[PDB]
Amino acid sequence: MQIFVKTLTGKTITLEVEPSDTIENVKAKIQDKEGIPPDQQRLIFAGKQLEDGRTLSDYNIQKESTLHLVLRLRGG
Amino acid sequence: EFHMLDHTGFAFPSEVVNGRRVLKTTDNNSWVNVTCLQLQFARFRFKSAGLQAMWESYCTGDVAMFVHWLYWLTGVDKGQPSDSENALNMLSKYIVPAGSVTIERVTHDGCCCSKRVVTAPVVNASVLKLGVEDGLCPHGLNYIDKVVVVKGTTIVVNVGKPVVAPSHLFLKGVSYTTFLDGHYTVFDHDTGMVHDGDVFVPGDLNVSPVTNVVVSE
Ligand SMILES: [Zn+2]
Repeated sequence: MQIFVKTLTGKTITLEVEPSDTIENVKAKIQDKEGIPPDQQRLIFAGKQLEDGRTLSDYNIQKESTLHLVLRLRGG
Repeated sequence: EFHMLDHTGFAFPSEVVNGRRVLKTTDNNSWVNVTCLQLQFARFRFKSAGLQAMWESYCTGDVAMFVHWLYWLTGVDKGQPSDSENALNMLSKYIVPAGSVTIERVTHDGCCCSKRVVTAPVVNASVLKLGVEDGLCPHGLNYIDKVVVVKGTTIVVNVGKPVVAPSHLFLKGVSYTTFLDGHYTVFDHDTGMVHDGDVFVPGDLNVSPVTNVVVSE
């Protein structure tokens, strides 16, 4: 199915995913399209940060869902 | 296994500044300092008695075990800089919920509209009263997501880059984590002063790039 990701520049990309795809797998797909390394990605859906090891189905992410990408900050 | 591990390396020199436990800026630990500051500003407690004891110890100046646990939970190595908003999101499920936020998802003309109540200690939403744009509706217009109700104490974490804005445009809060690039600090609303490591310097919210806010009804 198709979901939508709001990128760092505010533009919307389409991902091809299944309900059983892991957040790691979704991050790998954003990496292919945006060049953002998975360990630098934070994905927000319905005010929640999505966790690695869980799947899109666990958060009830259905087709035409929009995820929010937020780049990891390095604060020292 | 966390309890087996040496914590002595994480015993960062700390102080009390305006009644708040704060760490001396060393070993790229500003992310630890502002994470822990917002936990105090929000007055959050942990579900686990073992975690809550580690937290109480941190606040009374025995910091090593709770600081180590933060590094350990987040997968960060001593001396590496990191992300307070990530740390706070990973901390959320360990914290006893003490409030709620209602998020309105609407179009300017009202083509499509909804409200949902979120009851997590850490909620990811715009730190601006006016909200952020977030995805297209079936009818074919872009949705605005904004916080419109605050019950108890939640930490709102911005969905986006640090936000620079005239202070009146931010959600009303007691404390504002700011990021300069990087280096984290906390704007104290009450005093209008800034927690920067273990010192209290003057600051201006209007030029502070805000990443998260403690909101309280
Ligand atoms: Zn619509």
